[PDB]
Amino acid sequence: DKYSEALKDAQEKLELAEKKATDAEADVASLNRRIQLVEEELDRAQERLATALQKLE
Amino acid sequence: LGARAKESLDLRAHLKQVKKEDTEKENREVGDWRKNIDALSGMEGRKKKFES
Repeated sequence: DKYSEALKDAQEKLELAEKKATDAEADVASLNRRIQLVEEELDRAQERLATALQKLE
Repeated sequence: LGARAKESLDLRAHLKQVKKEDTEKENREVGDWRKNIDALSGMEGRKKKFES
């Protein structure tokens, strides 16, 4: 009886932990894609800034 | 002498003026236009294509 109830509680805990893991993994993947985008964009800003400063000179 | 000088300088000024006419016609429409890279910050991170 005790092991059965403990199994139910442990298994429901597993389901919620797995669901949170899937949620947060998808969020992490989206955030990684977005920060890749922002990093490359910052790089773009840098080259264009360099071009502007040489042209001005 | 003045006639010789006038004739020479008049021919020179005639060629000079014909040369100016081309510049008078257009002066800026020969250069290309501006298309510098900038902004784009609002674009999304998960590109609709997998080159993301």
